[PDB]
Amino acid sequence: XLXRXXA
Amino acid sequence: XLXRXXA
Amino acid sequence: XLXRXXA
Amino acid sequence: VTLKESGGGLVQPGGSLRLSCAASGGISRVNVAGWYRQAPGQQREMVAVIRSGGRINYADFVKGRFTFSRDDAKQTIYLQMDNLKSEDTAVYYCYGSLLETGTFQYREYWGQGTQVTVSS
Amino acid sequence: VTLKESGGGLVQPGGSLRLSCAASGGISRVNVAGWYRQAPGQQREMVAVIRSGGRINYADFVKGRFTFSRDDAKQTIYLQMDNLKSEDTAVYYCYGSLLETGTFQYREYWGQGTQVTVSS
Amino acid sequence: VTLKESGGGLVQPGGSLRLSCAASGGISRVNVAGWYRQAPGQQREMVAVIRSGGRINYADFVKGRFTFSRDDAKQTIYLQMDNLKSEDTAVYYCYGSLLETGTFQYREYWGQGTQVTS
Repeated sequence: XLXRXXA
Repeated sequence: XLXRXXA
Repeated sequence: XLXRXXA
Repeated sequence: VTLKESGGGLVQPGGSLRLSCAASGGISRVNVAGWYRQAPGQQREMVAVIRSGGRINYADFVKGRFTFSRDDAKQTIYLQMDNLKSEDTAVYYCYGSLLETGTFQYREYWGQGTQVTVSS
Repeated sequence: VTLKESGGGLVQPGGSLRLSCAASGGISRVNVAGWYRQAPGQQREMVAVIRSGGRINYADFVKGRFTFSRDDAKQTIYLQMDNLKSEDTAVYYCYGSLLETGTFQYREYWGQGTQVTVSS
Repeated sequence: VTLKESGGGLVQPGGSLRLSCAASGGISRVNVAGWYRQAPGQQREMVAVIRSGGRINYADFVKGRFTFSRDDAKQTIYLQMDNLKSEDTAVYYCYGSLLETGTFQYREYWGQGTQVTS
């Protein structure tokens, strides 16, 4: 998790 | 203008 | 020829 | 815009054929126009395109045998295909990247294909 | 997975334009996304791509004038282009190197291009 | 000439994947063929290449783990990747420096990448 460009 | 493949 | 990773 | 193909067919090695493609509908600018082919079982490959510079680009296999030309008024492109070989047998597809006079996005268009058989 | 572009257009120098690109279809992960461009006669070149890293690389010629951003849920990337010059006239092409959902082979996708004209 | 990578996928340490990289098109000769690693936010780096010596040369990170091999009639290569680990996972790219049939200019090709996960 943050944003699929990346968690 | 010459010709659309380009004017 | 032998084997193209080498004639 | 629709694309319609003419030409194609069956010839012997050494022979010639001609393809043409006509567009219908409004076109401001052409980004790319030309032909692609696809042998059965095989991947599709560029044959001959013109880009917006005016530069015509021929695939390696052409070796000067095929001639591109265009008739802006008829909105028709042409491939003159001389000195054919059996390995040129394929379905040939008209292609365009066009700006529809409407917007600024380019739309790709394929023709439905044309059979070119080169045997005996 | 398809890629659709919007925006582009005609602006006078110093002016501003936004580009967007929306990915339809399922996307497990992203390796690179972003923008290339091609002026008539010239060769395609990178404008701004984000990589798997997270790092955003701009072309030498961008000089702080363009800004990359993106909406993971809307599967959209944006390029805000400011202080546009006439020399930035080109076709702009969205681009992705992406895993579709299940597959494990990255593939490349190209949008169909957007016109960006900067004149007077 | 065109490269399709195959194999790759998802496993946990002490796991195995097997990469095909298959080349369409005419080829007289191979200057180098191989695989590169790219870890998120790091330099891509060399893993396993065969030069035309025949002198395969591995990256340090390779032990007897990964096992290069080829199928020349079918224009395909393979890397058996045994005992995979998380600290190695990355994007894996096939690589060709090749001579097509009718030319003497070599040309570099890369595959689109292959996700290797752990």
